[PDB]
Amino acid sequence: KTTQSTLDSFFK
Amino acid sequence: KTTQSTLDSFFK
Amino acid sequence: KTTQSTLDSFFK
Amino acid sequence: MIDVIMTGELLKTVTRAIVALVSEARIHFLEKGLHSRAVDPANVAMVIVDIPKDSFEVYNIDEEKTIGVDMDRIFDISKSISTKDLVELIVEDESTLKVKFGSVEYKVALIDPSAIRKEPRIPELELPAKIVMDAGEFKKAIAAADKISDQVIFRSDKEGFRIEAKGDVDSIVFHMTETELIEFNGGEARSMFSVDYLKEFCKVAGSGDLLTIHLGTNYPVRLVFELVGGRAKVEYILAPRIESE
Amino acid sequence: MIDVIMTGELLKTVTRAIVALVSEARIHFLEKGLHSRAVDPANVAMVIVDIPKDSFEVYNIDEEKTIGVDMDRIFDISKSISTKDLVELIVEDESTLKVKFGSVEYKVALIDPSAIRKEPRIPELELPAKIVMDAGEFKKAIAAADKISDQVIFRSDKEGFRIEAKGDVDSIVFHMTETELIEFNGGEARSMFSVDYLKEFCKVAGSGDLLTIHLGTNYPVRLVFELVGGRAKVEYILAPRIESE
Amino acid sequence: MIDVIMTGELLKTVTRAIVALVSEARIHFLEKGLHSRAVDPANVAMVIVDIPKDSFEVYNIDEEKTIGVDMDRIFDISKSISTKDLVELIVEDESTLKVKFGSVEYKVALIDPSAIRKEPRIPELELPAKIVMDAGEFKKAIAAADKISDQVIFRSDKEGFRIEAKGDVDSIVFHMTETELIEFNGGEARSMFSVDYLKEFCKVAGSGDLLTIHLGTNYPVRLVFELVGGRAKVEYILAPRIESE
Repeated sequence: KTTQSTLDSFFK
Repeated sequence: KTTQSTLDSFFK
Repeated sequence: KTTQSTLDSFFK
Repeated sequence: MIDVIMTGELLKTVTRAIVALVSEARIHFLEKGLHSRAVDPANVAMVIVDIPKDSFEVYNIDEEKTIGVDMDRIFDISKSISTKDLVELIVEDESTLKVKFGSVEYKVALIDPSAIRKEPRIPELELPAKIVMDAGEFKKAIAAADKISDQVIFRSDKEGFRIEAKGDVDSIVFHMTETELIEFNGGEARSMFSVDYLKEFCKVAGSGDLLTIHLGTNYPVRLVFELVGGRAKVEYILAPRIESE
Repeated sequence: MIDVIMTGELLKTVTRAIVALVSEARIHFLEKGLHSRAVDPANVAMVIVDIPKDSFEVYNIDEEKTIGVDMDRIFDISKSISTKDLVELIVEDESTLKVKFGSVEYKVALIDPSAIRKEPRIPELELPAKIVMDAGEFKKAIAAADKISDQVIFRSDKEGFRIEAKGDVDSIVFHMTETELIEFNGGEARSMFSVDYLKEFCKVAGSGDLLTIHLGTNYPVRLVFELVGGRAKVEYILAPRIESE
Repeated sequence: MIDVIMTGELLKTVTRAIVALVSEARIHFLEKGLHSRAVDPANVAMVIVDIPKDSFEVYNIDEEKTIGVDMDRIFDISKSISTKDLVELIVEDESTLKVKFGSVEYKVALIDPSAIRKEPRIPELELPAKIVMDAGEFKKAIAAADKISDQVIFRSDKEGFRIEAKGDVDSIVFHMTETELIEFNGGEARSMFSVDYLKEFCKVAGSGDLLTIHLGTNYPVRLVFELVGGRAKVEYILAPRIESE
């Protein structure tokens, strides 16, 4: 499927 | 009354 | 409160 | 017979100025020009229109006649007329109005003037403050104000003229001194009005057009607009909003 | 292979002219140019499109091919193409259409032409009245008429050509004599048509474009539009409305 | 005290860039200019705004202050400010913001910055691909793509930069090589994004404005827009869409 990642998944 | 004629009434 | 006056309140 | 020729801008301007308040109306063709006036069904606003004969490219009549016009219809039709287009209004028989422009001829049944709500009488308003500015500016001030309240206050004294609106979190104030106004008597006045009527009024004016304001305290305001290059005079008189308990 | 290059205005014009009646369509790439025609699902209007090869900046083919195109899709895409933009249509394989413009390449699955409702046959209509005028004028006349009725009458005789509409309170009439028309045979004819089809037809024309009208009595009308600087020919044939009891 | 004077275009640009993601915001007036940043309530996009003091016609402060602004309100008000109009922002007391333009003065209650969701921290993103192009072009590519999917892929390698979208019947691809880009490192990257965020981002840019793209693989994308003649810097950082099972 396709989910939208959160921005803090990278700034974490 | 008023009816709308079909285009194939003439190309027939 | 606030009401809207009628125009004939002055032209009367 | 009635046979006049005017520009589209002029015709489109009075039909709008009028239709903004009423649907039907009595139009008077007098020796010195076209006249008309009506009060909206709210009994809050009044519009008075005057287009002097010299504004017309052609203006012929045999006598002074009065006609009952379906303004919603004339308005609807004038959208097809161009600004720089010339239009001919003709009333031969006493029951139909002819509107000519381009290669089109539009005919419409007139209304028995007596059937239309008797027009109001031109009031006698002696007011303190007198302000003359550019309608365009006024228009912008009202639009700004319109984003804050549903009502604004017209204030005036020696300091100058002011339009103000208040929200529960913010406010806006328009201001001009005599230096900035075209004419200003510094009269003292304060009245409150509904922003919606003012916006609707401004739909018939733009930059370059002159606006004369007659303001008093808790009294109707006189907004005399001079439009279409000074060819038309559209006056709006609006009842005030009253604060109480 | 099919590889043509046209201007945006030209491409945006035929897709609209066509999509106005149908959703899918057979487009024929012939030695002398592009051809296409369809009948709307009402069985009331027909559109015939012809763009001669010389209109194309480039027009290369190996043989005469026919393709099934999803016009709703091509229309939707052409909104992104600019008027003065140049667009390349390419059909290499026999299942996808490539549309190039800017730095974009759009690909779309073709439809098996045999799957699309067999196009109609170009009728043989011998009609009396023949009128040639500016499409722009016609467009304005229809718009005016559109504010009065849902139908208009195309009338013609030695007096000239006329479009008329009637309401229950008013009416409108457009008129031009031979002096005003570009060409006029003064043939006698009268037919009634739905204003809505005429407006939709006019969406693909403007001032400067030529319009040729073939009119008869209670017969379909032929509206031959010449657009995009004479580079395209869009013909609309509309069935008439019939009065009865 | 805070007293700056900027052009309408500049002010209307940052309020929009910001309001596109958040309703309230912390605006920092630093010695070297204006700064602000926020994350939308989806926790998907981030906007960073920087307007260097030299961009301001006037920029006076006594110290570096921070204010809580109701951006929905400032946005709403800036619609009344003209592009070529000059606007003065003033903060005398510590509870109300004054916005001046024309003959209007707008006042609004400030928000205690501490009450606004603590702004995020400027990330440290080291990414492969670096693309510099005209924002206008990018804008057109996204709009085209927007007609195909709700998502697009930003692809990059030695061949060049590419934006692609796929439908179930068609697809679209935007492409540019180093020859066409203003700057290009040919880094290798691939990420997927929601078309809707990109369109909203593009609402603050047009032809002539510079756009710098920092792209990686399955990582957030950095869209650094330079607007209003290089007077403003608006950076958008968008989280990627992830494919899975």
